[PDB]
Amino acid sequence: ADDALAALGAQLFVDPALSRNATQSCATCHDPARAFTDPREGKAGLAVSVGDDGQSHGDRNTPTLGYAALVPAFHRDANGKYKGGQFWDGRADDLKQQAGQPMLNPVEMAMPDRAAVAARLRDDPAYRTGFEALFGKGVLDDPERAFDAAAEALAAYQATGEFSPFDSKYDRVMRGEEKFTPLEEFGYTVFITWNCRLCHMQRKQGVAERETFTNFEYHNIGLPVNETAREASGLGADHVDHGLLARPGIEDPAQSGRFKVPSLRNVAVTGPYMHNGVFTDLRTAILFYNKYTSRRPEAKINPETGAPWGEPEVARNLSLAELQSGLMLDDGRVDALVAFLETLTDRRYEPLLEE
Amino acid sequence: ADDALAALGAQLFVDPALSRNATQSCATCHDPARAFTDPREGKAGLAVSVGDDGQSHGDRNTPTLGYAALVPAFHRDANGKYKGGQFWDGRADDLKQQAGQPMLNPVEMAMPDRAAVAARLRDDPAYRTGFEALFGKGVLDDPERAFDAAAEALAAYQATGEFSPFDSKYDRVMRGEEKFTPLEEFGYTVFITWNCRLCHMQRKQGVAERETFTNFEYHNIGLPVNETAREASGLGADHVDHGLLARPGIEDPAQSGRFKVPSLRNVAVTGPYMHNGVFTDLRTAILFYNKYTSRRPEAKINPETGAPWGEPEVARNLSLAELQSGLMLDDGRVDALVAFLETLTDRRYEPLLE
Amino acid sequence: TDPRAKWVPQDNDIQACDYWRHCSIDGNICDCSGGSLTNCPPGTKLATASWVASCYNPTDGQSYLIAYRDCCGYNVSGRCPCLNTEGELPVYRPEFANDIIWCFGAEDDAMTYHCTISPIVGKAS
Amino acid sequence: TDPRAKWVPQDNDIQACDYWRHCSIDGNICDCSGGSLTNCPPGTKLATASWVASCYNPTDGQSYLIAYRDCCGYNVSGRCPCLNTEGELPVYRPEFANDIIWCFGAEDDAMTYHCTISPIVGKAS
Amino acid sequence: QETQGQAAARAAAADLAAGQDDEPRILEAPAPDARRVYVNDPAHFAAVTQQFVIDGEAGRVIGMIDGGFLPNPVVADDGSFIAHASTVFSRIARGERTDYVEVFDPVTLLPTADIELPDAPRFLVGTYPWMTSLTPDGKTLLFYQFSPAPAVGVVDLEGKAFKRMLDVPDCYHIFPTAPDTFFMHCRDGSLAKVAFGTEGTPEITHTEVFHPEDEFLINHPAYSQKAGRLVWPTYTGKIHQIDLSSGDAKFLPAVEALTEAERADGWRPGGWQQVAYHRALDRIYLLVDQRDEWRHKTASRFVVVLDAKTGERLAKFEMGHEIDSINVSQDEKPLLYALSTGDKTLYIHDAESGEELRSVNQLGHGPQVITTADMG
Amino acid sequence: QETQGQAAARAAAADLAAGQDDEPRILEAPAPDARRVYVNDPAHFAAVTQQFVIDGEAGRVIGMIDGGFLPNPVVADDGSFIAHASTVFSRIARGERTDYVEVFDPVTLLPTADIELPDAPRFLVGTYPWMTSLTPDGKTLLFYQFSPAPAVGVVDLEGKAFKRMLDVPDCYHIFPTAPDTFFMHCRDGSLAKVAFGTEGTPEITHTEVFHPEDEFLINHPAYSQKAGRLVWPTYTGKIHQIDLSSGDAKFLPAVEALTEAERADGWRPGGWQQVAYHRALDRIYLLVDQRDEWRHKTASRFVVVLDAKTGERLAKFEMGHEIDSINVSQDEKPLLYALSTGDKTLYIHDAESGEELRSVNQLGHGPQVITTADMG
Ligand code: HEC
Ligand code: HEC
Ligand code: HEC
Ligand code: HEC
Ligand SMILES: [Ca+2]
Ligand SMILES: [Ca+2]
Repeated sequence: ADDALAALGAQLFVDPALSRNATQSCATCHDPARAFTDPREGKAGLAVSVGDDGQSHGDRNTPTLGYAALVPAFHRDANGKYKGGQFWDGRADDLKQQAGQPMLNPVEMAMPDRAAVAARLRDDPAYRTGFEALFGKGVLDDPERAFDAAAEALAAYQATGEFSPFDSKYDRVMRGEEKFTPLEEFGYTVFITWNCRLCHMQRKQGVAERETFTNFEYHNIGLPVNETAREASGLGADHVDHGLLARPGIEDPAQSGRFKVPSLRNVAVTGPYMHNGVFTDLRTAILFYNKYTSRRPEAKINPETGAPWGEPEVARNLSLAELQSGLMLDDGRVDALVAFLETLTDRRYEPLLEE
Repeated sequence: ADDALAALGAQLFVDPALSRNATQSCATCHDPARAFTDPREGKAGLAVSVGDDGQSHGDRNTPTLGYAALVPAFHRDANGKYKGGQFWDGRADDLKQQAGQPMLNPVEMAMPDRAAVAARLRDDPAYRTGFEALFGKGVLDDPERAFDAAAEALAAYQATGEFSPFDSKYDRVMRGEEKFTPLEEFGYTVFITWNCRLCHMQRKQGVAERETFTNFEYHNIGLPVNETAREASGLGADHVDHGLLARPGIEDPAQSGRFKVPSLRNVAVTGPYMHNGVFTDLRTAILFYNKYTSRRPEAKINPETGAPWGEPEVARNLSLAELQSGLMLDDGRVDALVAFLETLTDRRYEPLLE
Repeated sequence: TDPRAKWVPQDNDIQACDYWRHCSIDGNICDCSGGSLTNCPPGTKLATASWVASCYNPTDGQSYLIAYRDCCGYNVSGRCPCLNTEGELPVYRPEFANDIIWCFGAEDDAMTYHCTISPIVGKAS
Repeated sequence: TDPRAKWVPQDNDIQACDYWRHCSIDGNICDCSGGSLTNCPPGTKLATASWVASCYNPTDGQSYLIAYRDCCGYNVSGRCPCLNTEGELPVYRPEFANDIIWCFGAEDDAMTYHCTISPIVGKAS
Repeated sequence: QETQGQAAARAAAADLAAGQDDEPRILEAPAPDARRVYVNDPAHFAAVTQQFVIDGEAGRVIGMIDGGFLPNPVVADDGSFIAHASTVFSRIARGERTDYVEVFDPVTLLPTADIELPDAPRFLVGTYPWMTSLTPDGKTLLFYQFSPAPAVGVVDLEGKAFKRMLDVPDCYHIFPTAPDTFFMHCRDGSLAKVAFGTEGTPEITHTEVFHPEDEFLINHPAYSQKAGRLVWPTYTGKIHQIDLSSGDAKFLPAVEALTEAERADGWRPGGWQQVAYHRALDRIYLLVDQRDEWRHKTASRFVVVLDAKTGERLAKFEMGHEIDSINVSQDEKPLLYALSTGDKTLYIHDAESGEELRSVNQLGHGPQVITTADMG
Repeated sequence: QETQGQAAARAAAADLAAGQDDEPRILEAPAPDARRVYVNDPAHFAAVTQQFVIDGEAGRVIGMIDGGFLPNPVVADDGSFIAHASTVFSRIARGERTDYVEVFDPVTLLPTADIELPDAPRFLVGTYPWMTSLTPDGKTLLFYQFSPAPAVGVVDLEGKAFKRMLDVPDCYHIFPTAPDTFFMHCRDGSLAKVAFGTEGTPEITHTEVFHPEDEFLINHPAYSQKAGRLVWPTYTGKIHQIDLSSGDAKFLPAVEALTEAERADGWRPGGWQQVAYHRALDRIYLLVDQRDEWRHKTASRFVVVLDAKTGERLAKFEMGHEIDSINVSQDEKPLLYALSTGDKTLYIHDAESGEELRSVNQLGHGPQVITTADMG
């Protein structure tokens, strides 16, 4: 039943009949061969994903679903920090509230409404049996019950060990099954003594039971617009992605430009990077942080373009207290951090590490 | 014979035959009744003295001869400070070299030359006796020997116990013979802890055997011209008194405007004060020093005139390290200093103190 | 008390130089100047940089990674001074070096050393 | 050593707090930081202001006035600290008061206290 | 019996064991209360100094403030702020001098005002609490200047600006009685009342002389601004009391802290802050010991306690350490604070029984001054 | 056996009896000589600090210099000047930071230059002598910067001006070998030779690697600029020697300061300045004691002396005190200087027999660094 509910979600997850033209399932954009991210090239490379219509592009990079089940439901903690939720801007409270949304989004799976999704489920005798066994007779005849039940199954499926196996080299080393190389070890030492630990660790102090290398908070790190992605999405040259402020119900202008800190698990295989896919290489994501600390001219320049990093899309609410650390990562420590982050790769994706 | 020599100088000191018109002796300007200073009022009050001609006035105040015998001969010490000698500008080496100068000075005793002095000496049977007994037969026939012998006698007389008796209240208190009053003891404590002791004590540290409240050095304390005295002197409004720099042989520009630190013995009875007699009252002399330290508007004002003190006659080489002490004397400390300085009066001048 | 003796951690008093988390502290314990084990005293500025050591906890037999942080912007407190150097390496391995004033990232660019806090950031490896 | 006991002067060691000329010193003896009994150390500035005390000299049975002067423009030396108060009066009698920093008249308007010298400036009375 | 550092180890192990997270951060001090006490360390004339803020009840340092060369601390009686007048130089102890007043928030300890004082006007001296003084509204800070002459500087804390220097007579210390009036003690043995407007020469009235020239008043009298009571011991322990509550000085009957018998036995007050006054109890505490007459700045080992109204002795406590300074909290069941410069330690006693309750050590290099707020 | 305070009382008393006058004045220190020694007091990270100038032959303080926060001292080998790089703040330990270099006359101790270092570029670290270093001609001061990244600042002492920062690899410490060249030690276990000019990228050449990643080289190596000899102990008392006198690095055979048996029984070096080197005798002095391996900054009570050419032990001295730092005078019959941070005392020993000859106490709060000039 915990089993059967996740099993039902496993079927939905790969089923293109949840999309308008039947070309696209969750697994099309969240490809399990690629740590649940999108391998397909569109007008902006791999920065943003193409919808079921074959033309519409989104404006944000498709994130991994790996470890998404460890994220707390959205809330404001006592520090006045928003935390948790789903999507880069936390607009969904939790996995279940999130799951229905790609299904109805016209730039994604594009179903016209809940009734249409119910009518697709009802067409399939296997769904009649599996749905009714879990939710009661007639569930698929009530568009609202059917839709909420599908979202439930899909969220159950993302909560299984398949999505969060904790079998990376890092996990093995933490269990005493193996040891880091001197370079991986130096990268771990840097990660935990430099500013990365201030946002990319679960806890402020103490030890986490199930570390996913994010504190689930929202921060504006001052990223530029990805112009080819923004051109592909069609939102307009004048559009601003306000991050958390776009969540219905947040009105605080201090939240503008803040995005959820992603889990670094599998980061080495889920490029390109950031909410808009703007950096191709993992090294380049790391180097971005030196713009706030280094005095060298090179630190102002994006090594993929030879041009300056760019003006932040949102040039207020930057996490300068954390970003302006006073210390530049030299090349040896960037090397070490790349090595370390590669240890966060799940066992089944280690073969992906070479390419 | 040291006794004999001084007894001859005692005769010369009161003898007006050493002035051209026989109207004045040393004692006329250095009156023994007034601690060897000049009681006579001239065109500038008591600031400057009138010479033998009855009209000419000097440009400097006539100083006391008391304790002048304790001053070392002029020299430059190892720290490069000039010390000692005689006159406010140190231009004479010692008392002997000093004595002949008033005799020949046209604004003082006004004798034409040494020969004229000799002729006056030789006209007195007593001087023929006293001089020849001490210097040999014919001394008075030789103008140069005669004039040098007269200077030697006068310097000897000034070196006797009578010019320097060390019988002031201060002296009695230091011998443990009596005590200061509370006000005098306060004034003494202020004198030795404030800036006055940097210039008006013989030694830098230790105890002096015969203290005369001067270190014998030369300082420019930034005094203004004494207008009526400068007028009376006839030196012209263009004139600058350069102090020690006027000593022949002193060439160093840093000595311009500097004058010899006077002994404070008998100060209470030898007003007016400073090299040009510009301040009549002892309290005013003391208040002058507040001009360098006080921020009160009243410190800028000469209380004798109610006008600003006046620009220094010589605006360079002021002793600012010593004068800018950081501390203003309030009225109570001024009172205490006056009371202390009154205890430096010799026993025979205490009646003058009223 | 024998300063050259092997250091022996305790888990009963954070104001003592043998408290287990102070195994590579160099300076003063912030608890003794109005901070606490892992918080800065009023008026001081919490650095973002740190130094690490692996400190054995005798309460649970585990070694924990202590990422020390300085409270900066005030003259040295002078209370509960301590200098321990378990695993401490020379300055050319700075992430383990404790002579450095690790005040980087402190608000207002505060860089004077007042005291050090001892928060845990992970288990050893 | 009994601090409340009547002070007993000696005339055999200027670096000790019981040396006869230090009877109303407050601070540090200049001889211990490179000056001498009556001279300031190099780099410091000699004040012209002073405090006074009558100090009994056990050698010759006489009482001398010691007019203390501060050496100024440096942090306090920290060597041979001494505080004696023979004849010392409160601040409203400042010529006899020794808590006051007597750096007035020092070159360069130096006003920080380094050490104090002990010159004789007269006999007492 | 469990120490603060032991209870802290146990709280920290329980957090660890239970997985309780907490963000490393800057603490706030607890709210100012009657039992907060401040200890200033002039550090034997060092160019930089420290103040310790202490919770007297727990015996715990709750914060610190840095100062420069011989700073003067003040603490508002209502707990709303603390401040000091201080002095720094461009190269440690040499170069350009800057004197300034800082006001600090009493829980964050952050400066809320930095007010430069023109022309280096502070009196540099061994720390006397009443050489810098707040008016009872807390809106004005008054500091003494000795050079070139006694003067008093007026600093507007509300507008955060130095205003002017007041010229005064040959007088010392500053006891404020109103927003525009303070008293000083004159060399001649009177008090002066100085009444000041935003501008003008001040109006200065003297009382009659109230002590003879050979009776020596100590540098550290106790003044309760809320009682308007000036408690001023002499070198022999004779205690002058002046009532300033009517806005004018009324001289109370003088009291003797020591008996004629003890005096002839060489009992004398001695130390730094030798006297304390408790307003609510109307009670005077005096540090005393057997000592030569010129050992008046040495530590004392006893405190005598007496009724201010009658002068009757209430207790004599053996302190058990070398104590230089004392003060009391102004609440009921007060603490008696006994600071040892030599031990660098604040001993905290029950002022009723004189028993030692706790102590706070490692208070700088030569701590000397204790200040409390009177919040009642 | 007559002390300096005794000799001085005797002389003062003869001047007083003879009526000898002298003017109170500012003394000059005696001329710099081989036996002058400088002790710096970082004062356990205090915001202000002191250096003591000592005549080692008399065991007398002859002067002091004030510094700011963790200053770096240098002494010109020919005795012509001394200097430091230092750091102050507008309000004691908070507000605007100014880093500067001051040069001082070695006999009046007056600053002859005060040179501002732009953008607060000094490395604030417990004091390491070879983090700020003079070129052999005395014309240029080089200082290390850690943040934001390893760099070296060039200061023109003759022109009295900051010149430039040089970017360097991930390396530490600065050993100058020429007016335009110095060496640093790299994280990777090599040295880096840095040749620089007024502008342009400096020329940086690494030597071969000379030690494994798990042999740890102390923060306080000895460097004799006149010998070009870099003597670098590891935590175990193995000593690396590098000959830089050709202008390039030549690796000499490593020697072991402790025998296999001593090492088996727990002997290791330990302290702050654990090693000294005497150029004319070619001898190495190492502070050692029996200790746990991670107590490498505690004091030691023994010094081993060894021949730098052969590694043969010449002596092992029992110092009789807790010694943190050592150095030697560079003359014939040299002194062995032994500084105790805990006693705040410099002990001065005959370097040949190891006998304590005299000592200088009360050297600040936590003195750690001993510097001498090689004038020979
Ligand atoms: C056309 C590609 C596409 C398809 C199909 C798609 N998604 Fe995604 N997914 C995205 C993009 C783009 C985002 C981020 C969008 C944003 O932040 O606004 C995303 C975000 C998510 C997140 C949030 C993860 C995080 O860390 O915040 C979850 C969970 C998710 N999708 C699950 C699903 C499920 C379940 C399905 C099938 C019902 C699905 N998605 C269909 C592209 C897709
Ligand atoms: C102030 C908080 C903060 C700090 C400090 C910080 N990060 Fe991040 N990091 C973020 C946030 C938020 C994002 C997502 C930003 C966005 O896309 O808008 C991010 C994104 C990343 C990514 C891209 C991951 C992905 O899936 O796209 C990598 C890699 C990364 N960080 C590594 C680091 C490293 C390594 C450090 C230390 C040098 C570091 N970060 C410091 C908050 C932080
Ligand atoms: C007309 C008044 C007058 C007469 C007569 C006079 N003097 Fe003076 N005396 C002065 C003045 C004026 C000075 C200071 C002049 C100066 O410094 O330039 C002075 C200065 C001196 C000084 C130096 C005192 C010192 O402290 O520097 C001595 C000694 C002296 N006279 C002795 C004599 C002797 C001896 C005689 C008789 C030969 C004499 N004087 C005649 C007015 C007189
Ligand atoms: C810088 C050295 C110096 C200092 C300090 C100094 N004086 Fe003088 N004093 C002098 C000199 C020089 C003169 C004569 C000045 C002149 O006439 O040109 C003088 C003249 C006097 C006179 C006039 C005496 C006379 O015969 O005309 C008195 C009175 C006096 N000083 C008192 C004091 C007192 C009192 C103090 C302390 C407040 C003091 N002085 C400080 C050097 C000093
Ligand atoms: Ca991605
Ligand atoms: Ca006169």
